[PDB]
Formats: sequence, structure tokens, C-alpha cells
Amino acid sequence: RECISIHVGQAGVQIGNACWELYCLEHGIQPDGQMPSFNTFFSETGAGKHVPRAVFVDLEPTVIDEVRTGTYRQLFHPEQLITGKEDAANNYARGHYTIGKEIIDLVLDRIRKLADQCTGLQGFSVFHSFGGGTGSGFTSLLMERLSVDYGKKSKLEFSIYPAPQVSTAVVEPYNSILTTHTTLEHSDCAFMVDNEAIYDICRRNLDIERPTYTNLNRLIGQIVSSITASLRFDGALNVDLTEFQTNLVPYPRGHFPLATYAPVISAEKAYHEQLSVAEITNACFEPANQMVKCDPRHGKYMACCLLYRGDVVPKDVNAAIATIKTKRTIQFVDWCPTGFKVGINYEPPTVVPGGDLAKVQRAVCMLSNTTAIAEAWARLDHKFDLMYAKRAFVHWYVGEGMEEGEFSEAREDMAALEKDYEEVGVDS
Amino acid sequence: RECISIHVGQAGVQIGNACWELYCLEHGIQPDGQMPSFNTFFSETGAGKHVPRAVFVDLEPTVIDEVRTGTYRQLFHPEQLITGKEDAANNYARGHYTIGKEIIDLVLDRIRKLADQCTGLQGFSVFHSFGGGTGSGFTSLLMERLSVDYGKKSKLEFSIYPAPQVSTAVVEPYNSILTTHTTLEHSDCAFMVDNEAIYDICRRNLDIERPTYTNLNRLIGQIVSSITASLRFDGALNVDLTEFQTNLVPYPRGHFPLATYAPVISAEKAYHEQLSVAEITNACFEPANQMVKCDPRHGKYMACCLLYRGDVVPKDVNAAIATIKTKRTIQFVDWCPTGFKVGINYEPPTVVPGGDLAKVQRAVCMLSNTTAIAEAWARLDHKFDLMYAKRAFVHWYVGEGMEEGEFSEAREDMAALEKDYEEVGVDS
Amino acid sequence: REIVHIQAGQCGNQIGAKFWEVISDEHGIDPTGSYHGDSDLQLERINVYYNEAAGNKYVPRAILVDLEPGTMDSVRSGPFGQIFRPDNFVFGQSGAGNNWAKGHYTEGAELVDSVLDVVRKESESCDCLQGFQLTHSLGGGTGSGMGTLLISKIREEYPDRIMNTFSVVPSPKVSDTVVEPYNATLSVHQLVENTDETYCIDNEALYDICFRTLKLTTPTYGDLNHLVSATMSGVTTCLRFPGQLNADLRKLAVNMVPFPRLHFFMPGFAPLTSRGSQQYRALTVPELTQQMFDAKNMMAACDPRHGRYLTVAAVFRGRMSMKEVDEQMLNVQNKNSSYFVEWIPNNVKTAVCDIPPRGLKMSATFIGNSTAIQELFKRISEQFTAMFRRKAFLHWYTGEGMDEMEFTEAESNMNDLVSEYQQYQD
Amino acid sequence: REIVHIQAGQCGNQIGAKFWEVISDEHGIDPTGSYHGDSDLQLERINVYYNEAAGNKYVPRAILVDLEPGTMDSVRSGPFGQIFRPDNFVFGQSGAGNNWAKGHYTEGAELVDSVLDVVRKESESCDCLQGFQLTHSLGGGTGSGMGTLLISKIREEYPDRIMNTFSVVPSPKVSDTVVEPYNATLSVHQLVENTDETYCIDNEALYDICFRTLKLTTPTYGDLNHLVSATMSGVTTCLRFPGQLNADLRKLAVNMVPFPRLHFFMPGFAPLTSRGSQQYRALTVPELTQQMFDAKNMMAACDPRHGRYLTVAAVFRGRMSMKEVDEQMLNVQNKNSSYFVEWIPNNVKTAVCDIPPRGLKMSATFIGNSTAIQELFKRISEQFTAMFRRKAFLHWYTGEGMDEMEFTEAESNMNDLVSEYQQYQD
Ligand SMILES: Nc1nc2c(ncn2[C@@H]2O[C@H](COP(=O)(O)CP(=O)(O)OP(=O)(O)O)[C@@H](O)[C@H]2O)c(=O)[nH]1
Ligand SMILES: Nc1nc2c(ncn2[C@@H]2O[C@H](COP(=O)(O)CP(=O)(O)OP(=O)(O)O)[C@@H](O)[C@H]2O)c(=O)[nH]1
Ligand SMILES: Nc1nc2c(ncn2[C@@H]2O[C@H](COP(=O)(O)OP(=O)(O)OP(=O)(O)O)[C@@H](O)[C@H]2O)c(=O)[nH]1
Ligand SMILES: Nc1nc2c(ncn2[C@@H]2O[C@H](COP(=O)(O)OP(=O)(O)OP(=O)(O)O)[C@@H](O)[C@H]2O)c(=O)[nH]1
Ligand SMILES: [Mg+2]
Ligand SMILES: [Mg+2]
Ligand SMILES: [Mg+2]
Repeated sequence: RECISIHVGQAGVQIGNACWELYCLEHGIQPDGQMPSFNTFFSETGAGKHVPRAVFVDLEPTVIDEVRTGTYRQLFHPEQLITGKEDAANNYARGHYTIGKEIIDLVLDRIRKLADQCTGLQGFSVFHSFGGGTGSGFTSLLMERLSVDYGKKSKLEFSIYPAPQVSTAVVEPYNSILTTHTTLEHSDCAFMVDNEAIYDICRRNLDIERPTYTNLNRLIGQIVSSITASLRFDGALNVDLTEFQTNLVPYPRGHFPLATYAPVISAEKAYHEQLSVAEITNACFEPANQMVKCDPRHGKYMACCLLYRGDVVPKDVNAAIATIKTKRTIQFVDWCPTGFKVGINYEPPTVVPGGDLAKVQRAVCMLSNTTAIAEAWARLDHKFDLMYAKRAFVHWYVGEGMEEGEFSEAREDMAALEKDYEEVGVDS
Repeated sequence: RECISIHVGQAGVQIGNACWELYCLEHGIQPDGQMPSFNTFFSETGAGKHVPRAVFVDLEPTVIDEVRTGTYRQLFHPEQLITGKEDAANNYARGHYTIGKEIIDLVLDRIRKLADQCTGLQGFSVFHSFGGGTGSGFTSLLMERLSVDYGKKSKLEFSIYPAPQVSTAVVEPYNSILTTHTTLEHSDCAFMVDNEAIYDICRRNLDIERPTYTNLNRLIGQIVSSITASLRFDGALNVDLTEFQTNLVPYPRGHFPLATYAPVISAEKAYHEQLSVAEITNACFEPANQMVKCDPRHGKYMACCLLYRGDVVPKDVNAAIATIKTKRTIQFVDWCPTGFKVGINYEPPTVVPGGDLAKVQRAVCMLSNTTAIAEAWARLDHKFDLMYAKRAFVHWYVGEGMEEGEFSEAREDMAALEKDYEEVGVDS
Repeated sequence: REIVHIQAGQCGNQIGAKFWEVISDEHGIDPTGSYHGDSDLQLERINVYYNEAAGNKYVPRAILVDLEPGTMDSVRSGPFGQIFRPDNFVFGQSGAGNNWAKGHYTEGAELVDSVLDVVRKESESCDCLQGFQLTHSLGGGTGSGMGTLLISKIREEYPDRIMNTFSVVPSPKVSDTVVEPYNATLSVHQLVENTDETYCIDNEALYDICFRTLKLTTPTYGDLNHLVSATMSGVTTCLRFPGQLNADLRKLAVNMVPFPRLHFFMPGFAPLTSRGSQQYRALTVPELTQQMFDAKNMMAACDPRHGRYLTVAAVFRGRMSMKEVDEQMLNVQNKNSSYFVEWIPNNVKTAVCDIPPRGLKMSATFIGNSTAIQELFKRISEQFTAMFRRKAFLHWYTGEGMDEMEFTEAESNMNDLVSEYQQYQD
Repeated sequence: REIVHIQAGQCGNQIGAKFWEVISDEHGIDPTGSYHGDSDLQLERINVYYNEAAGNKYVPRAILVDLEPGTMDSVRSGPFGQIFRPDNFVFGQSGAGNNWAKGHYTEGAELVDSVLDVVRKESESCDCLQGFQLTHSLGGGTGSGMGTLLISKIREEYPDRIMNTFSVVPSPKVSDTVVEPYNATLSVHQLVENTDETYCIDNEALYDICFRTLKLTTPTYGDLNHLVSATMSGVTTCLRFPGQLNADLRKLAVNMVPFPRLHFFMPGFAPLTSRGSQQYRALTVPELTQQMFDAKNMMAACDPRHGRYLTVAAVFRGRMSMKEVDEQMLNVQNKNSSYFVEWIPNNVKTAVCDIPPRGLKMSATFIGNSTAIQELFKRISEQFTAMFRRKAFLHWYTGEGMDEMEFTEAESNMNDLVSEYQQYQD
């Protein structure tokens, strides 16, 4: 019941940096690899050194070099640090093919090595952005090959959603749309997260004046471990990744649950506050704590899963659920009666030294399949239209070999996706 | 149950260099001869020094001098290092007669000395190229004399097959064809190996950018010890050289089994991989792992023998065989029902310090008599035709005393050989 | 005379944890398995639930099963984990995600075959099985899914043994998952054909008991599952200890099931009140019968007085007279005759045994079979139809391979059960 | 009463290693050869398999033979290598390469003459030989080749002694060498004329037993060869220890061979199930007979129910009543009469002895002779013809000097055996 973590691009790697740091914090792992104690993510060598089961890929050396110069470079095996010599210029054409195609075989074989190291691989998780090159384009290439050799193993993807505020590439819509299609084709579950919503949480609930990616990544990393580490460690009601597939995807296409997380409270505001299971879950149904820029009250629910860490009793959860059903404004779709899944571990939430969040006694992760996701898609469609109407910058992809129809096609596929969410939301 | 190794030419000697190095590695032999521990290949002196039972011949001092200056020069007895003063100019006429004829008597008597040293000689193995002078021509001369005095002892020959890529002599076809005939006349089993196929394996399975002969020889040497050392050391199902004669040659002429070997995997790719007996044997039936440039799927099988090292159970082999029979595309010829011979030793595969292959727990050598060998012969016939059509370079042999009809004759003999393989492949 | 118990899912695991705790208390068995009892009778029928291990140590005849290691480990870490043998821990590593299709139909089936082999092993060690007891949820993936698979296989192998199960019933105020009605419907469909009886306990009602009568401000599952275990142990007290009436579960089944398909029961319990008032209590049989009749002390979320009774079973523990019990329970029927169905003269049956629960002088367990129960099925079926009509979340089960008609037929059978209660109602 | 055992090839060497381990366990013989038993009976017939060496040490009456030193050395390095005398290690130095022609026809013959002299020495040390036992493969060069040469020479010298052999049968899922069918055919051809009986065990079936019934995730030869040794020791338990019925192997031969050429047997074994379920087991004779009849507990890869039985031998170990065994085995025939051939009333014969296997209260070994066996011969003959027709690899045997007609006739005799099973089948 092991897994592999794949980090592509700076978005994937920098997030990964916090993720593995967190895993060290969860089990008392020293940077040197020495750890006296997580076998799902680490393998052990005869030296008593543990090695992260992960692959870090960046087509430009720069970020990988950062890894190589950091403290955890002694944790990572040199073969897991793979780099190219030039980026994709924020461009899928290069990421997916022109450049990335020259490295991907190395990458896949290192994955195989790890796959052979694992005895019972449940699956793997991938981190990347939607708008980058390496992070999007290369990622697409990668998933094409992984679904060939692994197939059936869990394909979890964590994708960064381009915000209107932050925008670092003018052709991000194009990059994102191309990517999206391929993730529809090969992922099992995609989680897109909006840095702009996260910033909002950090400035209001963590009270942070000036959020950076380093703080943003800490938040995300903890959420990801609450989903996985928490499954590995055992608790009361353990919930496997295969159960998430089974329970969260009603139709082959609706594989886009979103995440909301609480408690996200600064130490200073946590004093004085004690949240019950019910109260934390009430925070989880608030749009203001949503890690994606959309409105949960607008959309309808199809699936919802709550995962618990630390001090939680099933009974309290049962009461909390009743409250959500009655309080809310949780319009669930007829197609799914009641769909709330509950996983409860005993493992307590962990705290990062030099962190920005309070120590908490219980924590809740909300995963949910809601029709509000279409909203985000609509925003991207529009942006595409504008760029594509003029065909500004199109030569940067076409000149690398892309076909006009390929862009049309991908957009259309997203339009279909959104329409499918509409359809499922239509009660029947 | 002892043997003698004869190395002629640089091809034979350089391969031999790795072979004896490997034998040292197999039994912990120091370069000085001191060894605390292989009596089939070594004799022991009262000093506790062991001496390789082999003869190294090179008509040009150069390569032998290399041997003489290397570390294993203390292992080799000076009388076993025989050299001339001029090469054969890549030419059988000189190798076989003009020059080589002046040294061969020395050589044979040193062989006799070793033959008298052995108590129960099973036979001997010879290493050389098909295209060289000394390696081909001299070799022919040698076999003419050895079959006189030894007769019945095993005559195993390992011949390097000229690749289209590497070609170092324009009259290689001529050299090769002349040689071939004589090997047909006096060898018991000839194994031809194509450096170009080997390179392909090294670049893909060993992942080597730039293969050299030193790496190529390591691979071959290990295969050869897997055939012989493995017989000497005893295992479960020991298989003698005489059994190979009995089982691999259906008719007096079909003495050309080819070799395929697996696992041929780099350390880096071996992590993560574990191959079962069946899996390794599946690699052995893949053309991509074939050490000869031909297509095993094209030809038919007549005989096949699998030798195992290390951790192998007969039962697993039995299952593997069923798999080959059922999976494959192993069209066996009616003339031989089922012909699979299995030899299983306990001796584990060995690793060369500073090697290029992973440490493996089990290893498989595939010997096989297939009709695909004709393919290679066809290529040589054609090349001959071209040269002979013009009669380019013919004076370099004729001027040394060769007869035109001799070349015609030898070609024709090869044509007959290929036709005989056809005939055997015809089911009846 | 022996019973094999199986704990499926967290519910099953935790309720059963309390159950086995109680049963060992009943017999003087410490957490190591060693017997240090008080009476000979504690050993005399210890075989129903235990194997005697070398050294006068006992092993509970029960299998712990789940798809999540953590739960299993948490149970094993507590007292009474030590009493269980490693052989009874069967589990996977990935929950079902609350999906009956994953538990019943796919993944859980993979473990079920190994569970059944352990079951068989235990039934072979037994002299004569009386029956099987399962503890599970009606809404969870392994509790309702895996567990129902297991049941179909056990009943198949042992047609004449008593299959009973205790299970947690969804409520509007409890509901966690949107597909909980879907899981419930599918399990009900199977349980109605494959069990001899099932007890319907609702956490909602249990919470009310805890606060209202037990005066607890923070009801926890640790206490809620305690109340369930009280009733679970109550039903085999007579089986395990000498008494006067109805010890056998089969006898109870005969008297409690008037029609093959109506086998759902309403458990309740007396005395059930906080300590504050206990100093003013005076337990008598009338006192116990007052509390057992009163709907507020029912563990099922359903008021019997809204429907009509087909059968009532009352089990008494401790030394009470025959007259007192039989007169008073007759009087219950006499005084509340309007809530009983006229088909059965003497609707109330009693069991009386001589061994009281530790800490009480007397106690009584209530088992009802009233047509009021249909309300619980209405809650489920209704919620189901809303989801089902739109097919919300259905794709998660169709992903496993479940057919819309599988669910349709499941509903149909639920509707049948309600209609049959109505046919008997009046 | 004595038996000389010979181990040929790795198969023979490793299976026999387990066999001798077990036999010494049977008699309380430690790895040094010293007797530390439990009973007098352990010594009372120790002579069948052992010589008493000075100091109350025993030496196994058996010869270890191969062409590869390494194997022989690995056996000698383990427990029980010490119990063997140096005189029984006969080996060469170059395997046969899986070539029957090298093993039987050429090279192996060279050692066989020295083996036979050791055999003769041992038969001279014996008071009265009962017979010979060989353990070998049907597909290997020394196992089938050398071993069959040895057999022709032994039977020649001892016509009235029982020649039996245990041998590993090729399967489509096992097959290692392409010429394995060639080796098998040639050995079969000889074995059918030169042995009194041979047991056909297939690793495929053994793997299924290990996982399916024994619940092992990693079947190894160490355990697979263990199962074989169980059956090998079973057949001489009565010979070695007092009992009631059929101790002698010849008696068994008389009852198991209706026709001179049909002497291939299907061994099986009970009880054969993992520990997990053992706590629920209750061994009775019906229980043992259920497991022995069930094809899944056969060691041969062949389901008897596909064909029809000519003979059944069941050997029981441990204290069982006469009635129980004879009634129940009669009932097997009665209940499954459709799978027995009507020529023989009372197809099931039993042997019963009083000494159980260490660790079990009772045990039973199954020997079947059913026409279903022909399927194994079909697998071999078919594969053979495909190779033979094209002469693939034949040159390796013609290199030794084997004639196409030698193989042709070998096939012919295999075809005869199948036809004879069909003649008796129905
Ligand atoms: N149940 C078992 N079958 C085995 C074992 N070893 C091998 N075999 C089976 O036996 C056949 C291969 O034979 P061996 O090891 O006995 C060959 P042998 O050593 O007799 O002769 P050579 O040709 O000289 O190697 C084949 O069906 C293997 O699959 C074992 O340990 N157990
Ligand atoms: N009285 C109690 N009800 C419980 C308890 N735990 C859970 N439940 C109830 O059971 C249902 C949820 O089920 P579980 O924990 O049993 C699910 P289970 O672990 O069987 O399967 P998975 O889908 O594989 O997680 C629901 O009605 C919860 O509200 C408990 O400890 N006590
Ligand atoms: N949460 C989070 N988002 C990040 C981080 N780094 C970058 N991003 C976001 O991811 C996108 C940036 O992708 P880039 O860094 O340009 O590119 P890349 O995906 O690494 O690959 P290339 O374009 O080839 O360099 C933007 O939308 C950023 O806001 C990070 O550390 N954390
Ligand atoms: N595998 C392998 N092939 C070699 C090696 N050395 C040479 N060859 C091949 O053998 C042939 C070369 O033969 P030469 O070295 O020219 O000649 P020779 O056979 O030593 O004898 P002369 O012609 O008289 O020098 C070519 O086809 C080479 O590719 C070696 O070390 N390993
Ligand atoms: Mg970058
Ligand atoms: Mg659970
Ligand atoms: Mg040279």
C-alpha cells in the first residue's frame, strides 16, 4: 500500500519541497536520511537511511539545483533529481514534445525503478501547474506513458489553477486547455487549486500580510498529507484511494473534486478558540475557506468526503452531518442520494516549526464534487476565446509544430466537460 | 574434465583477456597466480601458483606485448605467450600459410604440453574473428592440425561476425568465407557473434553511450563462462560439452547455434527489477537481446538449450518452457519434436569490479539452432559477389599463392550450407 | 450451543469491542483471557462465546474484519485486544469509500473468502453451532456491503443456524454520506432475504437516551456503543446461564416472527436512568416494565405507539417472581391493548433467568416488533428516491458495475416490506 | 524387508532431502544419525531405511547421484548430509544439459556402473530387499535419462523386487526446456516397461495446493517437496509400523494394478489446509475422505472425475475405527459411483495403521489410478509432435547418436498407454 510522488516543474517541485519536509516532520526524519522510526513513502536502505519515493523533474536545471543545494539533498537520491537544460518557455509544445520528449524516457525508467522497489503500489500523486510548460505540457506527456505501463494504479493529480491575478503567462489559457484534455484522458482525479483563494485565506484566517509561495505550499502540503499519510497511518475509519475513486466519480468524466480545509487559523487567533468537530466542518462548508476561487453555494453537491485527524468521535461527526444537511445550503443532486463519506484517523495534525498555523487537536479535509467547478472552466474558456480570436502568440506553438485544430479541439472538449457537469447537476 | 583455451589474434586475445580476468574473479585468483581456492582451467604448481591452461598467439608482437605488460602477465606462463613478427595483413593467405605456417608448430607443441598436463581433457575452446588474418587464417591452419592429433576432443569455436557497420577489411568477406569452410570441416560447434548487435544491447539495456570492445568483451566472456565454468562447477543439472554435441547438432553440418543472453541490465535499471526465471527466459527469446544480427522470429527452431545460474528451480523452468511453447512464436521444425534442454547450476553469476551490469541472482544462457542463421550467410555471400565480380583486391591473395577456384569453391560451400539449413527447416 | 460473532467496519469493530468487554465481564474473564470469576456458572456455558486456550485462558469466538488497518489496530491496542487471537484479524488496506459496490460487489469480496475460511475453522472447532451474530452499519461500505456478502455465504453454508445481526440505522439527523441511503437500500434488500433477524438501532435515539435519561451532556460512542452492548448481552443471558424461561434464541425467533419477511426489531432497555435519580429508585418488575414499555427508552428511533405490535419479548435478569413478571407484562398488554394487534392473544412473551447484570439487582431487555418500524424504512426509501431519480453520485457505483435495476429492485423490496407492515397493521 | 532409495538429479536430490528428513523424524533420528526416539517401534523396523552404524547411529540406505557437484554439495551441507555416508555420493562434473541422450545414452552411463556397484553393496548388506525407490524428474537429463538407465539395470538384477519411482511431470505452465517433452517421451517409453509403478506429481498442482489450500503467497520448492515427502512417507508407514491392514507395498501393487502397462498413479493428501482454518477443523474419517477425494487436494495435475477410476488406495495413519474407515470409503464409492469403473466392485481399498504422523492425530494418503491420467500424457505427446515434426533441436540428440525411430517408437508406446486408458475407461 505504497506510493510514489512525482514533482514536475517548479510548481511541482517547490510544493514537493514542503511535502517532503512535512513528511520528515511527520516521522522525525533527519535531512541525512536517518530516521528512527512511513513506509509508504520511504524505502529503507541498509544504512538506516530512508529515501523518498519520488521523482523530481525540471527541464531547466535551476530549480533542481535549488533542491540539490538544500538540506534535504541528502535525503533525495541523486537519480531522483532529473534535469534538462532549457525550459519549455511556458509552452506545452515544448513541454509535451519538443524538449520534454527527450528526457521523459529517463524519468519513466526512474519511475519504473521505484515501481519495482514497491511491493504493493497503490498508486501515485503528481504535482504541477496548469499554466506552465514543464508543469503542464511535460506532465501531459508523462501521464500518457504512465497509463500505459501502470494503467490501473491511482493517478492523482494536483494542479495549480491560474488566477486572474497571477498571471505569468499570456498563453496560460492555451497551456491550460491543452493540458486539461489530457488530464481528462488519463487522470483518475484532478484537484485544482487557486493560489488567489489561498492568499485570501492566509490574509484573513492566518492573518498574513504578505503571503508567499512558501507559506502557500505549507498549507497545501498539509492537506495532501491529510489525505494520504492519514490513510497510511491507521486510524478508526481508514479510507483508501480506491474508495475515493469509487465514491467520488459518478461518471468517467467527473473527476474533479475540489478541496476545502480547516482549521486554518493562526496561533494568535486560535487562542481562544476551540473548535468542535462540527465547528470545523462548518468552516469546511464555508466558501471563504475554499481553496479554489468559486462559489460552493452556487453549485450543487454530488459527492463529499470528510477526513479527520486527531481527536474526533464518529458520533460527533454524525451530528455534524445532520447539521450540514439541515443547515445547509448543500443542494445535493438527485442522482446521488446521500453521499457523505467519512474517514477518521487517529493521527494528530502536525505542525511545521516556524509555521504559520496554530497547533490543532483535530483537523478536517473536505473533498467535494460540486457543479460550481464549471464556473472556473467558464473563465478559462473566455480567456481562450480572446486570445484565439486574435490568434495572438499562436506562432509560439504552431512554430513548434502545433496544429490550429488542436487548440480548437481542446477548448471544445472543455466545453463538453462543463456541459457534462451541467447534465449531472440536472436533476432527474 | 579439463579444458584448454586458445586465443588467436587480437580478437581472440583481447576477448581472452576478459575471460581470464573473469576466471580470476570467479575464483579469487591473484594476478600473481596465487590463489587460494578451478581445476579445469588451471593447473597448479608447487608454489601454489596457478597457471591458466591457455595459449595466446599473435603473429604481430604488439598485442601479446600488451598482455606481457598487463597485470595478468604474472599469471600467464611465458611459454604460452607466442608471437610472430608481422601480421597477416588481414589475409588468410598469410595467416593460414605464408606466415602462420612458420609458427604453428610451436603453438601446437605448446598445446601438446598442456594436453599432456591435462588428465582428462574434455576439449578446448578457441577465440578469433572471421575477418582477420591471424584470427581467421591462422585459426584455420590450427584446426587442421588439432583435429589430427586430438580428433575427438571438443572443438568449440567462438568467431566474431563482421558487421556491416564495422568493417575493417575490404576483403573481409573473402577472409570469412575461406575460414568458414574450414570451420565446417573441423569444428564441432561454432558460435558467431555480431559486435553490432552487442552494441545495441549495451546502448539499450546497459544504457551505454559509448561501448568499446572492453565492455563488449566482458559481456561475451561472462556468457562463455556461463557455459563452461558452470559445467565445471557442479550444480543440479550438469550438462557436459558432449551433450551439447549430441543435442545440438542434428546433422553433421548444422553446427551453428547462436547465443542470446539475459539479464543484460545496468545496475540502474535493475533496480527495480526483479526477474523470475520465466521473465529472464522471456528476455532470452527476444530478438532485441540476441547477440547476433538476425531475426529469431523469422527462423525456425531446431534446438534450444537454456543454462541457469544461481537461484533457479526446475519447476519454474518447467513453467517457463510451457510459456515459451505457448507464447511463442517458436516455430520448431518437425524434425525435432521437442527439443529443449535444461542445465541448472547453483553457481551464482559473477560481477566484474568496475563492471557495467547489475549484480544478478540468476542468469540465463540461451543456445540455439535456428534457421535464421542463413540470413547472415546470405549477407556474406552477397558481399563476396560484389568484390569477386570485380575481382578487386584479389591479387593480395593470389599473389600470395591462392587459387581463384579456391574462392569460388568456398563460397559455393557456404551456399550449400545455407541450403542445408533450408532443407532441415523444411518440414517433413 | 455456540455462537460465532463477526465485527464488520468501524461500527462493528467498536460496538463489538464493547460487547466483548461486557461478555468477559459477565464471565470473570480478564483482558489477558484468564478466568478469575466468581461462579461456576461463569464457566458452565463459556463455550458459547469462548474457546478454552491452554492455561485456562479464553479466546472469543469472533472475527474482526475491515478494510482499514488503523481501526483494527486501535481495537487491538485496547483491552481485549489481547484476548483476541491474531487469526481473527482480517483486513485490507483501502477502505470502500462508503461504497457498497466496492465492499459487497468488488473489494470486500476478496477478503470475504478468507473470512469465511476462518469462520469455517471456528465452526469446525465448535461442538454445535447455535448461530451467528454480526455487528455492522447499514450505511457503510464494509459494514453493509462486505458484511452482507459474508452473510449470504454463511447462511448458504449453514441454513439452519440462527443468523442475526445488529445494525446501525440512518437518520436524517445523522446522515454522513449522500449515498448512505443507497448503501442502506442495497443492504436491506439483501438482509430481508438473508437473515433471520436484525436489530435496528438508531444513534439519534441513543443520543436522546444519553442525555434525556442518562443526563449526559456529551454523548459519546463509547457510551452509546455501551448501551447497545447491554442489549446484545441481554439476549443471550439465559442461554449462558440457568433460568426459567426461553433461553434459546431460536425459541425467541419462533415467538418473534409471525411472517418470514418481517424480521426487524426494536430493542430497548431498563433500568436506564442516571445516578442522580437512582437513589430514589426502587426497582420492581412494574418499574422495569414501565421503563421498557416507554418509547423513550427504546434504542430504535421509532415510537411503537404510532404503529401496532405484532410481538413483544421481554427478557428478565435477576431473581424475580413468576407472578410478578407474568402479571405485570400481561397488564401492559391489558392497559395498552390499543397498541397491540388483535391477531395475537398474548402478544407479550417473557424470558426469565436467574443471573443479574453486574451492578444491578434486576434488569430487562425489550425486543419489539411493531409496524411503526416502517417509518425508518420510509426515511431511507424516500431519500433514496430523490437521489436515484437524478442519479446523483450513481456513477460512483456504476463505476464499480452496478446496474440501475439492481437499485430499482432493491427499492422494490423495501416497498414490499413497508406494505407488509401495513397489511399487518391493520 | 528393506528398501534402497536413489536420488537422481536436483529434483531427486531435493525431494529426497526432504524425504530423508521426514523419515528420520519418523524414527527419532537426529541429523548426526543418533537415535533419540520416543518409541520402540521407531527402532523395530528402522532397517527398511537404515543401517545401524556403530554407536547406535544410523545410515540411510540410499544413494545420491548427479552430474553436478554443486547440487550434491548443497545437499551434503544441510542437515542430513551428515547422516549420509560418503560412499553414497556418486557424481560427475558436467551436467547433461537436459539431454536424455547424454544422461541415459552416454555420459550418465559412465556413472551408472559405479552407482550399481554401490547398489549391489547395499543390497548385499540387506537381509531381504523389499524393493527400490527412485526419485527423479521426467524432464531432466539425469533425472530421466541417467535414472532410467539405472532402473533398467536394477530391474534386470532384481526381477521380483518392487520398483517404484516418484517423478516430476511436465506441464504447460512449468516447462523449461524445449526438449523437455523429448526427454519425457523417452523416459516414459522406458518406464512403462521397466517399473512396477510410478507416481505422477505435477508442480502446477502443487503450487495450487500451496496457495489455495495452504494459503501461501510464495510457494517454494522447499515446501512443495515437503508435500511430496509426506506422501512418500505415507506409503511405507504401515510397512515400518504395526497396523491392521496392508502393509506391504507388493500387496498394494497387487491391488492397484489391473493391467501390466497401466501403472501410473495420482497421489493426494489429507489433511491439507492452512492453520487459519485448523482451529475450526475436526478431523474425522469423513473429513479426511472428503479431502482425499477432492481433486483439489491431488498432487497430480489431473482431475479424476474427468475420467474413471480403476483403483483407489487409501492409507490411514492413526487410531481410527474399522467401521468408520470402511463405511466411509465404501460411501465414497457409493456416492461417487459414476466416477468408478464398473469392472471392479469395491474399487476402494484401504490400509490402516496405528501410528500417526508427528503433529497430526490422523492422516490419509490417497493413491489413485484413474483414466483421467491420460491427459498428462496428451500434454506431453502433443508437444512432442510439434517439435519432432520439425526436428527442432533434434540435432542435439542426434549429436549424441539418437535415432529418429528411437523417438518414434517412444511416441508409439505413449500412444498405446493412452489408448489402453481409453479401453478401460469405457
Ligand atoms: N517439485 C520439484 N521439481 C523440480 C525441482 N528441481 C527441478 N525440478 C523439476 O525437474 C526438471 C528439471 O530437472 P533437474 O533439476 O532434476 C535436471 P537433472 O539435474 O536431473 O539433470 P541435468 O540435465 O543433468 O541437469 C523440471 O520439471 C524442473 O522443473 C525441485 O526441487 N522440486
Ligand atoms: N452507534 C455507532 N455508529 C457508528 C460508529 N461508527 C460509525 N457508525 C455509524 O456507521 C456508519 C458509517 O460507517 P463505518 O464506520 O462503520 C463504515 P465501514 O468502516 O463499515 O466501511 P467503509 O466504507 O470501508 O469505511 C454511520 O451510520 C456512522 O454514522 C460507532 O462507533 N457507533
Ligand atoms: N502554490 C504554488 N504555486 C506555485 C509555486 N510556484 C509556482 N506556482 C504557480 O504555478 C505557475 C507557475 O508555473 P512556472 O513556474 O512558470 O512553470 P513550471 O510549471 O515550473 O514549468 P516551466 O514553464 O517550463 O518553467 C503560476 O501559476 C504560479 O502562480 C509554488 O511554489 N507554490
Ligand atoms: N568483441 C570483440 N571484437 C573484436 C575485438 N578486437 C577486434 N574485434 C573484431 O574482430 C575483427 C578484427 O580483427 P583484427 O584485429 O583486424 O585482426 P586479428 O583477427 O586480430 O588478426 P590480424 O588481421 O592478422 O591482425 C573486427 O571485426 C573487430 O570488430 C575485441 O576485443 N572484442
Ligand atoms: Mg520552471
Ligand atoms: Mg472504515
Ligand atoms: Mg592483430
